[PDB]
Amino acid sequence: RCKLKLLRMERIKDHLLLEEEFVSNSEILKPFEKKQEEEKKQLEEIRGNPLSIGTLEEIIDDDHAIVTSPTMPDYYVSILSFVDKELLEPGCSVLLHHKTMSIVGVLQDDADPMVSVMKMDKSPTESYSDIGGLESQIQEIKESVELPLTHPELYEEMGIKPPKGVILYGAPGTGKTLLAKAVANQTSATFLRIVGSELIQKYLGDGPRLCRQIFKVAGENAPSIVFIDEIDAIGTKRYDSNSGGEREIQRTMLELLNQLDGFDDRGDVKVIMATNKIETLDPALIRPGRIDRKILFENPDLSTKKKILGIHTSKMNLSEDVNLETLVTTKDDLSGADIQAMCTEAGLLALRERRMQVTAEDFKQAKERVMKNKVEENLEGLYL
Amino acid sequence: NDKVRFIKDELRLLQEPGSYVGEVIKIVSDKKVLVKVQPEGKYIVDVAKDI
Amino acid sequence: NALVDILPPDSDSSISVMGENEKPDVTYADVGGLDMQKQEIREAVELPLVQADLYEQIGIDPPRGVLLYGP
Amino acid sequence: ENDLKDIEARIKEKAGVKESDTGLAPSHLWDIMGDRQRLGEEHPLQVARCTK
Ligand SMILES: Nc1ncnc2c1ncn2[C@@H]1O[C@H](COP(=O)(O)OP(=O)(O)OP(=O)(O)O)[C@@H](O)[C@H]1O
Ligand SMILES: [Mg+2]
Repeated sequence: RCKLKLLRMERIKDHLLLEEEFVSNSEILKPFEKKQEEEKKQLEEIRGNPLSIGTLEEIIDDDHAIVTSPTMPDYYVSILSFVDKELLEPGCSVLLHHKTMSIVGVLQDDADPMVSVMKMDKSPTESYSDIGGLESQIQEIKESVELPLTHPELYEEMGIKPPKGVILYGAPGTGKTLLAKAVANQTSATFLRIVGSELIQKYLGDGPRLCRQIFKVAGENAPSIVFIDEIDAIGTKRYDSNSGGEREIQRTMLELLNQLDGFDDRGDVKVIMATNKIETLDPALIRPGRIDRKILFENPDLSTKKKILGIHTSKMNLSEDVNLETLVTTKDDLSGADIQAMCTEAGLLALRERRMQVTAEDFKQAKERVMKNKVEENLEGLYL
Repeated sequence: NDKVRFIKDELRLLQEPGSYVGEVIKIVSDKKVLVKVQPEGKYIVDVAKDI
Repeated sequence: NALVDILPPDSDSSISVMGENEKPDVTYADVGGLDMQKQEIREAVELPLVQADLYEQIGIDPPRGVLLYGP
Repeated sequence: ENDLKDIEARIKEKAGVKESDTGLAPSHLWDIMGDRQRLGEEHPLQVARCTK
């Protein structure tokens, strides 16, 4: 509340920015200057009308190339060479001239149905310390992932290699999956996120080819963070056994070794791995000396769940009947996804009565339904 | 007259060289558009006044 | 490259009919048993050919496609 | 809050999306050798391969 002041100031400068841009473009982006008028005369002399697309197979070092078009016919093209002969390379999409096919130019920036999967389709709306609690070992993920980007200064004093990589593990409900997306908010480095059940395919050999791509994209952004969600899902998952099986699993692990480091010597990629099965992996990635600090997380204890529950109930309309500390008291060393689930079910009981105030009864009755899921997910009930 | 003369101008339309349905991948602010013709490939080509 | 005429449906066939220019070769007498299934194949084929409207008057959903399966 | 959401899209739309194209400042004349590659046949070649 009274976050008004922010919204006004940001909005007002945006209004002026829209104004300035519109007016700047029209009639005072002068097409009447001689540096614009004389430049386009002799540019279009070789630049089309239709500019037949090619795909660049290889160049020859005489100012030539051999293109294969997507349409069909290959062509032995020259190069107009005001696009700087040494600036293009195989895999690029090229502009050819429609009288005789010469490389007028080169398009840069592409997209594929294979980097569609990687790229983000959201920007997180829950930022840091919505994972609050269990914050006593968040210091080995904010001093090897965030910091060398934030200060290269402190790693200049020591010199040698900076920290690369973390692996997060513990029981589920320690917030790993959102933690990865929250340290990304702070650094402002290109955050790719790829699920590990999409590094398992129902076809063979094309798995390693998908995984090889992922880090080449990332090093192209000079800073990126790659989160592999569930990298224990490439060592338990398979489709059919004649294009999956042991072999498909086996190869992708080996591939990811070269990608994490190997020979390539690519740009800076910070890596975040969340896992909880850390024995289905090669003993060539879970050694220290690649993924530097390994972080253990334990179920939140009595005092920690006090930290967790103030995160979730600030969005709620608390009554004075509500006692937060007795909600904490009963449970004994249990998950923090449970606390998130009880608050969701508390607003569902509040909606069942139809009231947008959340009352104490709704939390305290929803607690028992949550506890019925631990005491009859094992039908033994009280241990036998 | 209306009936006999619609035929002659209509000859032009019938004797046209090709049509070819495309789709815009993307514009460029160089006042050309990247268009993928659907039976054929991609051409970057200049626009008319309507659009 | 313009539309200069139209063509009837009948013409421009993949192949001409075999059922009012030829006559199927196997009769229903050369089928032995599967009598339970024979009550069904005359439900599936024969009744929508002579008249679709029998179904309509009841108001029961027609059968559409015929699937034959088996080893 | 909703006015902010609306104006970001507006700024983006008016700036426009464009396709980056490479250049070279030491080429201010390129139709001293561009014109030779252009307009007649000297030729860009249908690539083939000897089979026998
Ligand atoms: N210890 C915690 N404190 C606060 N919120 C938590 C905690 N653990 C989980 N959550 C919440 O639970 C939701 C999902 O958790 P997330 O997917 O980030 O965790 P995870 O540890 O990878 O595994 P899981 O999803 O199985 O719990 C989010 O709303 C997140 O904020
Ligand atoms: Mg999880």
